Amino acid sequence: NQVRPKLPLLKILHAAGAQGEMFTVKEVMHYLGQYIMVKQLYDQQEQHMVYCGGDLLGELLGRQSFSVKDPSPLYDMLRKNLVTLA
Ligand SMILES: COc1ncc(-c2nc3c(n2C(C)C)[C@H](c2ccc(Cl)cc2)N([C@@H](C)c2cccc(Cl)c2)C3=O)c(OC)n1
Repeated sequence: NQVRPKLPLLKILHAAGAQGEMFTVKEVMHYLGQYIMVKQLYDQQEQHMVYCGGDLLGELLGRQSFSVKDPSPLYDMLRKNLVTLA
């Protein structure tokens, strides 16, 4: 249940304070949330929206925006960008 993130995602996690390069999925989600907070990508007035266009996160998602009410695009990105070790 350890995952290794592809390099661009790893860079994002480190930017949010993560250390090392092996993580649990729980850790990955924690640090991604923290990244969104530190980079000010959330909408303060519409707190379901993340505006990730023009950030590396948007590049990974292939999106300008996503809603936390629909985790599908984020989870699809994570499936593609995480390597699960035995
Ligand atoms: C002050 O404004 C404000 N404050 C807080 C939020 C917010 N809300 C949720 C979260 N945060 C922050 C930690 C980013 C986390 C979360 C974690 C990782 C990602 Cl990559 C995206 C969201 N999260 C979990 C519970 C989560 C779990 C599964 C899927 C998703 Cl998309 C999000 C929410 O719901 C917010 O969102 C727009 N806006």
